[PDB]
Amino acid sequence: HMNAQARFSQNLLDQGSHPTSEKLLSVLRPASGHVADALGITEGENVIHLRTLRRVNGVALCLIDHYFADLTLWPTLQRFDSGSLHDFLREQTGIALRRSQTRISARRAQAKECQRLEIPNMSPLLCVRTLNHRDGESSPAEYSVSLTRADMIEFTMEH
Amino acid sequence: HMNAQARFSQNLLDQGSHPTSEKLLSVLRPASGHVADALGITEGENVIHLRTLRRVNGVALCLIDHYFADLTLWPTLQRFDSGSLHDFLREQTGIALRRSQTRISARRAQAKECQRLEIPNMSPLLCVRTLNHRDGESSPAEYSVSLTRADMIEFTMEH
Ligand SMILES: OC[C@@]1(O)OC[C@@H](O)[C@@H](O)[C@@H]1O
Repeated sequence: HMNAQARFSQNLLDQGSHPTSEKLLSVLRPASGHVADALGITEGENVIHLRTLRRVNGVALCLIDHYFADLTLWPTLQRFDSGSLHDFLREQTGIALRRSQTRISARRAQAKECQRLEIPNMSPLLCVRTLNHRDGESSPAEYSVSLTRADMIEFTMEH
Repeated sequence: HMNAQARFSQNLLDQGSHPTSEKLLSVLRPASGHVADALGITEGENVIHLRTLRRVNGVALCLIDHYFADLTLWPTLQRFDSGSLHDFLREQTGIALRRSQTRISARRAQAKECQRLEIPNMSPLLCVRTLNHRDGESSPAEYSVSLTRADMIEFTMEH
């Protein structure tokens, strides 16, 4: 057994659709070049953007930006409030998202990140970026960018 | 497809060390409390410790400490020089280690971490800690702790 070196342990596969998560924003907005590339779409074309935040005992720990290319999902995703985003989508539409690719990196918090995660400038973040496809195939339905306070959470994975 | 946030990408599920990794040390040594817990052995009993490092043009990128419980691997492991340590072990003994658990954290380098990875105080590191098993058994075979400069490497995983 490996002991935990951070206060909280989070399963990597569960982290993007956590059940204590709260929606902070749900808007239609033009796709940045980086969002457009992940989704396989055109820069500046509208995407659904939801931002969610989870706290533990008040303390913001994980902020996630979720981008979907399928605007048919808008009347559904705008009604998400709190809880597991993917569970919400699945009950509403029967669409079950599964992960295709994950990227994990660490960087110093800059700018709007410090503000939204409520942390001092340059505090380390773990950044987990995932492409999810419908239980089906290989056109990503969701690109999510999660930023977690590295001083509070360690990710775990069982194989 | 996702852009890369770092100069180099390493597969999170790749076992052992990079094909250009060099051995820094192979020794028998008493297990520390963390190492003994991971390997499910008594603190203080000997383990084989190998340390490897990947550099690019002299710049240290990825340091891994690998700790094996089976001392009978010593004739093999003391002979490792460079390359993929898991490929070397497999070529020499037939043992192909498989992962049971992974923990990923991030932290700011200090003291001996800054010395070994040749980086400034507080430089962000990704720390990846894994337990690996010979096909089947309760006893893990190997506990490894990777420390990688987060300004130079991002991890990827295909699902
Ligand atoms: O970042 C906000 C804060 O409340 O988070 C928990 C602790 O790290 C406190 O130092 C810190 O001010």
